[PDB]
Amino acid sequence: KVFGRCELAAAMKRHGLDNYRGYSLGNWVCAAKFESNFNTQATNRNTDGSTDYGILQINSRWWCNDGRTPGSRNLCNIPCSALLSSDITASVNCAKKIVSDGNGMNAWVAWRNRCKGTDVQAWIRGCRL
Ligand code: PRO
Ligand SMILES: [Cl-]
Ligand SMILES: [Cl-]
Ligand SMILES: [Cl-]
Repeated sequence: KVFGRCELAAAMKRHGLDNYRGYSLGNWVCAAKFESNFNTQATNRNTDGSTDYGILQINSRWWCNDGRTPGSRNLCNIPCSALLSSDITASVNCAKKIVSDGNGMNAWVAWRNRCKGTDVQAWIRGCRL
């Protein structure tokens, strides 16, 4: 599913991401834009053989099981395919774990490089939230 901007903002808010670990909703929407272009089916192979899945490009080395990332963990206790669903619940639940891991949203390289310190409130402008 390719979410609309406000559509994703609303789903993220409903699932409790607005100000989760202190990060405003616009940060999460911005991260999703640059990680996946709001596409739940996005996948990207990493150099180490792991793969990133879903709207927030969650990695199989630590967070989900894809059956082809030797020595990996599955800290969110889910198949990586669950992160590609039109229902963002699994992605949100797992993202909450990631952002709590100590480095905040810096875990998302695209967020650090394209969102951090910018006017992220712009990402939810106009939305009926
Ligand atoms: O992420 C932000 O910018 C705001 C300020 C602290 C709580 N959320
Ligand atoms: Cl915001
Ligand atoms: Cl694996
Ligand atoms: Cl980047």
